[PDB]
Amino acid sequence: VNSFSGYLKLTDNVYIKNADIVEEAKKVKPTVVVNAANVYLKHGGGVAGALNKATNNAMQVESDDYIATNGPLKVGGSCVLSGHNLAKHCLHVVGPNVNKGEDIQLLKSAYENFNQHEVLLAPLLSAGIFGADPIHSLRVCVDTVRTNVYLAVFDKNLYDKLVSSFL
Ligand SMILES: CC(C)(O)[C@@H]1[C@H]2CCCC[C@H]2CN1c1ncnc2[nH]ccc12
Repeated sequence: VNSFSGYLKLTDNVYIKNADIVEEAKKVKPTVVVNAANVYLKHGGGVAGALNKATNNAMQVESDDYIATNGPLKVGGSCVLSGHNLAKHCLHVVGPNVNKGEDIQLLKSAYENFNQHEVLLAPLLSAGIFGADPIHSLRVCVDTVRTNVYLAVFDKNLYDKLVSSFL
């Protein structure tokens, strides 16, 4: 039993809700919140900018030190950093950006990072400003993640389309 509330069950391990991941995180304080990051951990907009803003820029300050020490992430890769006031940990995951010419097959590699965590609150990777089809992202998520994932879909119209089209 966990404290996630109001989710629709899609599969044995995947759940979905029309909600802002930032608001879900503030309320639940999950062990892991996933950020839809880029390789530079530059949290400008979308999920990343919204999470970072909610931490009063502490996520960005921590991230800049991470990059100065370790260099950029790989597309498809991840790192675990603090969740600040929103969660115990933030798993920063980089899905491919099709606007940058990055390979969509890397979306599966990105979701594989979720399997290192028993329970996660997450957005659909590569959706929104990353330019990929959110329906496809949900399919890859369901077919790749085996741990328990709670997906927050910020756009209500998109949520309804995802549920109604889900096979
Ligand atoms: C596709 C996805 C991941 O569901 C959505 C999608 C909704 C409309 C705009 C573009 C995307 C933003 N993203 C978010 N998801 C959850 N929480 C969020 N907080 C702020 C942004 C945000």
